[PDB]
Amino acid sequence: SNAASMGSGPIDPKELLKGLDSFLNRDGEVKSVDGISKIFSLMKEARKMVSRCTYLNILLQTRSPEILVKFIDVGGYKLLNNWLTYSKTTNNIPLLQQILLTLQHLPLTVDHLKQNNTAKLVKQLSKSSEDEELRKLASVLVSDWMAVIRSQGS
Repeated sequence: SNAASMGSGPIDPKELLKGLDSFLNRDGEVKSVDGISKIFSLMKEARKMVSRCTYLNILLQTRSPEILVKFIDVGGYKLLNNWLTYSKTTNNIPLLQQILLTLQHLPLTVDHLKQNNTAKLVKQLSKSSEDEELRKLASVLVSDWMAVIRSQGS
């Protein structure tokens, strides 16, 4: 879509999150494909932990696959991968686990796993996450991804 600067005074991060409702359906999931483009651009700047957790949920409740592929296209996958290793340093159980659920929720391919080492990062979590649910979730994601990586290699 077209873009322009449209500079203005600062906007509340509450108001930025509130502005995402405009992209949802009555049923609660993102219905506009370009809406996710803006959701992702704001996710880059989601400095607050609660804000990140909220963004993860918005993607998770978005069962619609057309939205999820576009989230990956804009590089949302790359951002989830960044959030994963970033949250590992703070050992934030709910953030970490919810990030992993978002990875499993979107359609994945071996290329994304190898290029950003994501599979190697979650491997550490499968053994080092203190919370039993988190290490369980991470272990499922590892085993699932190993099936994909072993299906196409060289």
